Amino acid sequence: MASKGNVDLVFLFDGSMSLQPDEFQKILDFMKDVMKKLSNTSYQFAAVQFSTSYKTEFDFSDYVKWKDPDALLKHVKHMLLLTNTFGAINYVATEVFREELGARPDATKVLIIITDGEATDSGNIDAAKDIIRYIIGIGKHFQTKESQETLHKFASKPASEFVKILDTFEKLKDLFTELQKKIYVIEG
Repeated sequence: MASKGNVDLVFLFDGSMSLQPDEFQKILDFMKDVMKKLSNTSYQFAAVQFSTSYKTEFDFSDYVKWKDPDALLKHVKHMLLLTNTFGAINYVATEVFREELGARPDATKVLIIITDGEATDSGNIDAAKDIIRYIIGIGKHFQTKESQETLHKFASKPASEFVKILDTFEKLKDLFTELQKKIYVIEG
């Protein structure tokens, strides 16, 4: 079912050159908020910073072990490169979503992509077709309709649900609240 309690939430969060320190700190804050509020074993979190490259900040096992976002995020070094969303999605799909790294099979396979930038790679994401690509398009490069439309290709379906155009990092708090409202029903 959807509301099976168990959730593997991968934050595939962008730290491209496009993001500036404060903005990126708000990206951190957002993840940190979810993690704080949902500090329980039901919700396993992982976070992959990405740009040109993908960078596992921490995995499900790490979360399970430490259960503190501030600790878990200590690894964050802002990369400031391109935005290889597709390669990072494939990486996540194959490498991050593993039992050995703490991905319980019965967990809801949630991949929350946080990006202000279009997918500079645009290779494939078939590897992740079954994984829930939730995507937050910050209205910097997703200000443009043409750019927004790309999100709906990356995202899981219905894209209407899974894509959130987010005019500014400022609204991460509002978005967070909305996501909590929904995710509450998944936790039950």
